[PDB]
Amino acid sequence: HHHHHHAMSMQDTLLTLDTPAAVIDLDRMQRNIARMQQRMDAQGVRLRPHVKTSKSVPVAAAQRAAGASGITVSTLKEAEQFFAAGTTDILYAVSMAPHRLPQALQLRRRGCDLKLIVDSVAAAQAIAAFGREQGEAFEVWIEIDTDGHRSGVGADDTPLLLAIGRTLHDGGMRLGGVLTHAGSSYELDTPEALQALAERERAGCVQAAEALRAAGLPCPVVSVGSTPTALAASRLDGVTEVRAGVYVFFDLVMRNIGVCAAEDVALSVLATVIGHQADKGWAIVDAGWMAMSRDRGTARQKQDFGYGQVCDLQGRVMPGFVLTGANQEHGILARADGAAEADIATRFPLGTRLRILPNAACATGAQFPAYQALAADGSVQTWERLHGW
Amino acid sequence: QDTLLTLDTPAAVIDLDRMQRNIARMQQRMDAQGVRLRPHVKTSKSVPVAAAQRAAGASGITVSTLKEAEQFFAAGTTDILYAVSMAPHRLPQALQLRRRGCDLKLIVDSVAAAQAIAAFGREQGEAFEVWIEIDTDGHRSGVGADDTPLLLAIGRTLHDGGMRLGGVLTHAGSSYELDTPEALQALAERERAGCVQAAEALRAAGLPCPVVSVGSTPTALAASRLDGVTEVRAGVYVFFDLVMRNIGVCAAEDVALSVLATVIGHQADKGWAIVDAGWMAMSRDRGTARQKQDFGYGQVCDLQGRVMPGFVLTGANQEHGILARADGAAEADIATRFPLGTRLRILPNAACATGAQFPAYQALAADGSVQTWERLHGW
Ligand SMILES: Cc1ncc(COP(=O)(O)O)c(CN/C(=C/C(=O)O)C(=O)O)c1O
Ligand SMILES: Cc1ncc(COP(=O)(O)O)c(CN/C(=C/C(=O)O)C(=O)O)c1O
Ligand SMILES: [Mg+2]
Ligand SMILES: [Mg+2]
Repeated sequence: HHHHHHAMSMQDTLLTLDTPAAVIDLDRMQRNIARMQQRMDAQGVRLRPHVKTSKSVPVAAAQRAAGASGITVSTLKEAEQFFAAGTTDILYAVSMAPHRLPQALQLRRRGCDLKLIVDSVAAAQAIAAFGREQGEAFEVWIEIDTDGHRSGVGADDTPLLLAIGRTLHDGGMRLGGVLTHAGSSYELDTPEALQALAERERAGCVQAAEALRAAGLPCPVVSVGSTPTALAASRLDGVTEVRAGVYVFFDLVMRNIGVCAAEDVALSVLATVIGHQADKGWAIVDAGWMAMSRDRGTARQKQDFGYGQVCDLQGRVMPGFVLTGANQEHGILARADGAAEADIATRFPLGTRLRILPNAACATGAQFPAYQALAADGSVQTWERLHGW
Repeated sequence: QDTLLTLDTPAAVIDLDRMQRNIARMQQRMDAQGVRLRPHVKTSKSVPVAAAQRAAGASGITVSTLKEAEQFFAAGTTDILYAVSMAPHRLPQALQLRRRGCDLKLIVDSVAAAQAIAAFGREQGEAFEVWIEIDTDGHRSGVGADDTPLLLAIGRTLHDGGMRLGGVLTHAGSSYELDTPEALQALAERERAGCVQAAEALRAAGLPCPVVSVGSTPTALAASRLDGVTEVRAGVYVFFDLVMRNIGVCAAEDVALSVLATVIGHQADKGWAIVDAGWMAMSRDRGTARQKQDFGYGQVCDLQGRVMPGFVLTGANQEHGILARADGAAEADIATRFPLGTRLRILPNAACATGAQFPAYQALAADGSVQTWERLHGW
């Protein structure tokens, strides 16, 4: 009975945690993980979750347990951490910098099946020359620009695709596939527009693969995805896998895009009321921008939630109250409509605990060394996440 | 030897010569005004940075969380002010720090918070030192500077309750919306006057008020006189940033923190170079968007730290920054100018926000070598 009694006495709840804290509602997180995996299963495509949203081993474990194939990472620090934790199938989906090639080699030499990406002849030449010198056939995929968002070779630029694909293949590297990310989906907010963009993302990445194969080059993987297009695509013909990451928790930007509801948002920041300015209808809380992040993605969408939507301790939205302003360690809670709440101190007494839903789950999560994973019984567990590079 | 060529990117670099000029400039100004400097370490949360501020003549520190108080106390600093309205639930943590020998000061601006402190202090045998926060410009927390009944009620709660009423403090954070010397000077005066008014009102009621503490970096640098003030608190000046440059209290050349980044590709048609410093390196802070010159996600400099006016990060995703012309034109042959692998340094909008994105700084010495200086993350 010794381990039992001591663990009981040490176990935290939302009442005993210090604030601010990043809380994962595990039941909502599981519903999000199931929804995404079922959709991809229905599409006959693999899901390669992007772990940059959580950078947390237990979160990724839940995604793998539900049926995910491999992971996408946004840094080699993430590749190192998840490989040490037993994940071998890892796509580093940021244009490869030559100077990181020794670290990518060492990961592959230790047993990580690490894939790199490029979008230029010079980056393909760098990888191929280093692979030849070191006796390593790196696997490299070619990044495609399908919507004008950010990096990538134009889907209709056959001459640059062929030049890159030949540099890799002739150079003795394994040209493993093409990938694209239609991040312009963040600017949309109707199901029509999202469905059309998901079709353009699919069409364009398949087009780039078909041009490489028509030149005799291998291109066995075709990888697409953002959360909104993964949820909106009607068809995924020619795609082998979809990458999505922010869905694991969702957030108010996703809610405004329309691919979830506020009640699907699994990450919230637990905060305490530390003061008021009664005549302005303000409550002051200890979640400022250092807890929420400076992300204000909702400011240009159909509903601006300031630095976040206020929920009660049970996680239920309290409509009309948001964090209207934030300094480093102080957040300013007030009415979204700009009215001065009368009696704000009785509506939100000193020491009251609240939960704030984030604009951007990827940005808020990065502010914390760890999440507190909240089980149905009200107990929490600390789930570390990675910071830095 | 680690240097700017050997570091992985992105990396948060402190130019030590620049930092030391900023340290000397602030201390020299506080000395000229006859007041103590109590630096706000929330900007760096790094033991060696605060050590350099103390070596130049700083008296004590200000912290924004009790985690920073734990860190700095474990490093030997005992005169610590936790300048965020005290939450009663953190009283056991504050008590344990005091009993351990940290001369930890708390602040409040309500009768209820003062009552919670004093009742806990009496129960536990601890005369907590508490200062009353004064609102001198409508920015954030604090007792209205003309709100005497509230001020006295709080002061009597503390002092009659057996606690040590140690002082008043204010932070005129609205200084951040100004961008002229006259407006900064007038705000610095309003800040000084209202904090002094509150001290005099406590003293006139027979209550102790030995400390009068004001400050933000812009008001600390703009104040023409500080009669009646015992100390100034400032933090972001240790590195400066582009928000400060636009407020007008420094030049871009004075900014001591930059983010070293590598060019990892281009979009030739748009004249973009893509770098590996996205918003996870720079933070999402866009404080310059509301100022007279918008710097996007940061001002580009070359690897030597020379500012390159006209190139900024016009956009940023999590791990990708988009460098492009500030004038919105598509730089012709951007890849010929910034080939793959080229390293650049990006000045931040807000040094406090950018620095929090990194587990550590790289302290760059005169010979080009760097030393890693860890900093704190979380609570
Ligand atoms: C290359 C790549 N693949 C997949 C994702 C996942 O998309 P979601 O975040 O799940 O929509 C990403 C994410 N990129 C990204 C998105 C954003 O907030 O705009 C970012 O910030 O980099 C990705 O890059
Ligand atoms: C209570 C208090 N005292 C001093 C400072 C230091 O001011 P600088 O950051 O050096 O100008 C602060 C800082 N507060 C702050 C300022 C900002 O608006 O960027 C913040 O975010 O909280 C402070 O709070
Ligand atoms: Mg994102
Ligand atoms: Mg600041």
